Amino acid sequence: RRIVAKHVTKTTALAMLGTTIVLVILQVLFTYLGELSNLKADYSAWQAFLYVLWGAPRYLYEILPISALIGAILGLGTLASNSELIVMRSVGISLWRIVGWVIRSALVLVLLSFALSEWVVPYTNERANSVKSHEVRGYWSREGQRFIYVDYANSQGQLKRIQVVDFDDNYRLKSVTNAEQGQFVKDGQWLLNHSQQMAILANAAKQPFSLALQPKYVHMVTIDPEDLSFSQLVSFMNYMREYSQVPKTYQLAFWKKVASPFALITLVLVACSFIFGPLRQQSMGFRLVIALFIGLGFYYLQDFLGYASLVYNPSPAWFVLGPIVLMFVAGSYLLYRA
Amino acid sequence: QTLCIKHLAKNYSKRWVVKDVSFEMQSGQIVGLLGPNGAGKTTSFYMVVGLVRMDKGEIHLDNLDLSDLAMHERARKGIGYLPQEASIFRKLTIAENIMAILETRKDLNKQQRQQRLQELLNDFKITHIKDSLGMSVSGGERRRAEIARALAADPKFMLLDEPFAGVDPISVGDIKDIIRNLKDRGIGVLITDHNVRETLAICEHAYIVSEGAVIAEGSPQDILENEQVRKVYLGDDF
Amino acid sequence: QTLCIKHLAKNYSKRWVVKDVSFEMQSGQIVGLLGPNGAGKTTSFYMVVGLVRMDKGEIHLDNLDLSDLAMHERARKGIGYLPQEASIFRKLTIAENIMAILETRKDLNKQQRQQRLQELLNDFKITHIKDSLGMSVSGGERRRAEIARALAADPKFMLLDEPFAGVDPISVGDIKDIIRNLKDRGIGVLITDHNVRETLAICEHAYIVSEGAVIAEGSPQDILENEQVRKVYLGDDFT
Amino acid sequence: IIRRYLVKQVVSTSLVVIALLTLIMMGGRLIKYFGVAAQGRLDAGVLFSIIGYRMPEFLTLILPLGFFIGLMLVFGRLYVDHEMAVLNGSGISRIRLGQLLIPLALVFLVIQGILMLWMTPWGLRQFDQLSSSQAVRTGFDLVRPKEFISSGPYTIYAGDLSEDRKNLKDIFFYQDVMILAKEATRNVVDLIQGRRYEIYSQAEFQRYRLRLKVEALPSSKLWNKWNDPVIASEMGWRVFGPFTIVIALMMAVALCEVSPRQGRYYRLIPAIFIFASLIVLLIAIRTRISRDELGVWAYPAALAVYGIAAALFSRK
Ligand SMILES: CN1C(=O)[C@H](CCCCN)NC(=O)[C@H](CCCN)NCc2cccnc2Sc2c(Cl)ccc(-c3ccc(N)nc3)c2CNC(=O)[C@@H]1Cc1c[nH]c2ccccc12
Ligand SMILES: CCCCCCCCCCCCO[C@@H]1O[C@H](CO)[C@@H](O[C@H]2O[C@H](CO)[C@@H](O)[C@H](O)[C@H]2O)[C@H](O)[C@H]1O
Repeated sequence: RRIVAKHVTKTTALAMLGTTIVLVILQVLFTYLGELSNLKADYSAWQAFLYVLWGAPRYLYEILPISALIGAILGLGTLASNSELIVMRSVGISLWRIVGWVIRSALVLVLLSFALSEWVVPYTNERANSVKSHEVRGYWSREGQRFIYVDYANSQGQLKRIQVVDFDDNYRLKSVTNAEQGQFVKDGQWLLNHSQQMAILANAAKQPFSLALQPKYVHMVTIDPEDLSFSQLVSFMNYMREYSQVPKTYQLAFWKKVASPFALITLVLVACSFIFGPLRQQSMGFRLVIALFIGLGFYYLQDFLGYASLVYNPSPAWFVLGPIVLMFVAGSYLLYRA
Repeated sequence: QTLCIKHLAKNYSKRWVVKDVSFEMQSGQIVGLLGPNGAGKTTSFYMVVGLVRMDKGEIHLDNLDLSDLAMHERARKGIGYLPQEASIFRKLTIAENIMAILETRKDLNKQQRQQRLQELLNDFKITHIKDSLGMSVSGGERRRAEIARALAADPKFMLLDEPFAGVDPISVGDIKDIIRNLKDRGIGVLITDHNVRETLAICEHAYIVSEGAVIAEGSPQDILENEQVRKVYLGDDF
Repeated sequence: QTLCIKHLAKNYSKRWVVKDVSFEMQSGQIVGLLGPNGAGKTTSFYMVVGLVRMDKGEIHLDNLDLSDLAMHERARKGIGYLPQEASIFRKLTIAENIMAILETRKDLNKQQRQQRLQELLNDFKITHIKDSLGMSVSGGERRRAEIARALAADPKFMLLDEPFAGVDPISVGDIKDIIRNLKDRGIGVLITDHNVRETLAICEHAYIVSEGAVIAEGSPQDILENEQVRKVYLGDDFT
Repeated sequence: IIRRYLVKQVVSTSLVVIALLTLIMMGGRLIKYFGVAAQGRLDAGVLFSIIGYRMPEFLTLILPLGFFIGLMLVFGRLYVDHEMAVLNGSGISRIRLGQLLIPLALVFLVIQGILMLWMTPWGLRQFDQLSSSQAVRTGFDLVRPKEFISSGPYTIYAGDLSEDRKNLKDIFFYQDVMILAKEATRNVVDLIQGRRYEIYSQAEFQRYRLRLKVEALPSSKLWNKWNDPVIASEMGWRVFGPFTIVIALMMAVALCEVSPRQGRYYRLIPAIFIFASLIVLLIAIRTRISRDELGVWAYPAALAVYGIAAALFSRK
């Protein structure tokens, strides 16, 4: 079967893309209103429009889960209200096959979500921040049993006022070394000057020693764990895990990204099951209203359970994959009830 | 082929709308499922199709239990459904509507699918609109394309829902000719309709269901001369 | 009183659904506005009620133009509407359904409003079910409450939309008595209905609206003998 | 009977919408507040008091929005299930039905007049004192597990943290005095099995104790002093603000006509944006007067333009 599949996929795809265009345009206009109250002498209305316009790919990335939900509601709602889903079942097309055709439309949004996350959002985020405001300072890091503090760190391999403190398995001091400038030449060693090193008293004009800081991840320190792309996040987590402990705010960000495609498909399946179930024979406006309540309910639930994973002992995987598994099970049950 | 249906039952808001509705239908035979409005003729009809889940009952088709099957699992066994409302694929052409369901057939290859599509269009005289969108055709022309589309799935029992709905007396003969054509094609037809004057004119064996149960059975001649049907449904004069 | 309708017209999506429809209905006379489905009999009926805005023509009630008046302004002139679908106030008591419209009347005080409600309930044999909600009644009893409610507004012309819709042959005769009673009440009745066989059995003057224009006019006997109607609407075999 | 029928319907569905918007508008803020509390920047035990003190602030917006939405759902239902064809067909127009709800809108105007004039400042006054009390948190209060927190001259690293923000584990403290402890219970912090270093003085120990708006002013004080544009914008926002209920009445009557097949909720999203364009205009008017660019007379003018536009559209 191909003609039926194209009709169901194209109708839903145009509804998922049509909702995406509308939702991004509304969020750009709404964000611009909030950004219009921060104008000043050096930040004009045009400067505040580019900062919001450059943020559109990031608003786009966060709309795809809710535009796919509304898209499947409106895409299949048009088919359902026209009695087109009844005559697909009347010839032998199952409910799970019609859901599979809608998932094909959502798989375009999942691939679009990957492209924005990996290559588009991390770039326009850099451009957006440069529009408004126009290397990490006071960087505190731990490397196993050593605590390293650098006042100024640069992505090109420059340091200012380094301070490294060594400890034992019994937590006893060995050396508190301080420098004035530092340079990066190879992994696991940095060249530096004026090595005023304590010993449990010593000095050196120029000597390198071992430290695991790398300039590649310096620019990722200030970036929030949520904002980091998956390529940046996993590489950064692998770097921290090799020398220290990864914070739970990075574990949550990792799980909130690996479960992003699975929350888009699951939320589509819930939309399809509602069309065949509770939202059958309802008005198009009522389906859109309910599709907005599920979107907010899912956004609030994933926001709250994200925060709850940073305050409670269990791993963030339980809180992130919790609703996704339950909505899939509950959504697949509403499909079993036909 | 015989579609045995035994002891149907269904409740809504803790009220049994259908109570022990049982009737038998054979292939190549028109059977009218009639009765007072809201007395269970529509609900008993939908439980045969599969829209309404069966609380109690047994549906058999050639020693083959369709009771547990869903709407689509029955449709693959040879049960068709023609909705009363407009059910044409709006954005697909009339030829694409029939071709959409013809590709579902497994025992047809691409060579004979086009031949089957051509004769289905010629049978119902919708060739002149084969390239027009399903949303831009006349109600009489669209309904012929919905029946032609339903016949693309090769059904053994076509369950028509309200065929004489909004049909003028001039074109009531056209619908009867279509329904008579389905019988001559070897397809049993189950008709539920509010228009009982014309449904009792093509059906060979009618079932009158009142108060949720079958109160009469037989040919339209026997239905008319039935005291319970005359008292409850048809009235003294008819 | 004579409701006069002249040269109705209405175009939908640049297609003239109604083209020069004109008919006259008097008080105490039942007029059936019939015709092929989708030929403009439904749209022409709505322009008389006021649901759809007129696009050409005029409506008169004893040299009192009603074309420019909205639906509610014609109702105060004595024109009623009975929707085919369930139009009862769902969460109001049946006694309150009739009473909600009786309190609208200005020429009735509390003393004679309860008297009118009591006789309206008795005239339609719903006084036994007068304490139940509008949405918790039988289909036959609900319509009797919608006609009692309509009479509470004291109309001079009642425009019935599909009175014989979803009605069993046992209960078709019950509606015939209701419509006959409305005529016996001095109220003209305009009926549009797909069930032409039963609509022609009560109306004394039927109008057949085909291709957007009135093609027939007169008693049901004259409509049946019309060769133009039997070619487009009724067919060769009809009685 | 027809007025009591409508008031019961509008009040019932407006309270549902108001309770539905309160759960959504402040459920989102409560979750956001919980996000701040999860990072130690706000006490987890007071974030329910913040929601209590922001009830009048959000209900200032929800009440006109709940009344507007509840009005169109009721008037949409009358159109959808043909109760308006028999009300118009009996001589009662839609404008007449909206005029039967003026006594109800006056009650909602009085209710919101209480919110805008009294509880919105009172709620914001207590919230401002409370929020400023949470901005002084520093030191071990802002600590996070497996992370370095710097607050002034203090740098604190904790290897683990309980579900409550007590009983720290693997504590590192830096000024220059460096303190490392295995356990710490909480500024007053009791350190257990720790080492103290001075940067060269070393002192091991078993236990250690470480000791490291015009929007809320009362309306009484704002009744006078109309000369100042900042007070002029705020006091005008409190006096002409409650009259959005009346505008939400005659604009919900205008934008409620909907077909039975279209649905009760068909005209919600298109018409919530028409209502929201009024509020966005009124927020854009409150700021200009605050900079002394527009004048206080523009509050009724914004309402009158929407009032006249709604009245003209309902009578077309
Ligand atoms: C800067 N403002 C605030 O501080 C209010 C105060 C919150 C309620 C306090 N009780 N918060 C916010 O903006 C937070 C984000 C800020 C995070 N700190 N969320 C958004 C928001 C909420 C509430 C109202 N509008 C808005 S967004 C807005 C809108 Cl919808 C429409 C127009 C404008 C605007 C006006 C003039 C101008 N040239 N460009 C733009 C804005 C910008 N917003 C503003 O101008 C307002 C002005 C204002 C001060 N007191 C008010 C009391 C009621 C209504 C408005 C105000
Ligand atoms: C259903 C909707 C009906 C129509 C509603 C139209 C109005 C919608 C509300 C507009 C809300 C504006 O939302 C507002 O977005 C701005 C972004 O500029 C956020 O602003 C926040 O982040 C920006 C940059 O990210 C900072 O410059 C700013 O200082 C900070 O407050 C506000 O915290 C938020 O309140």
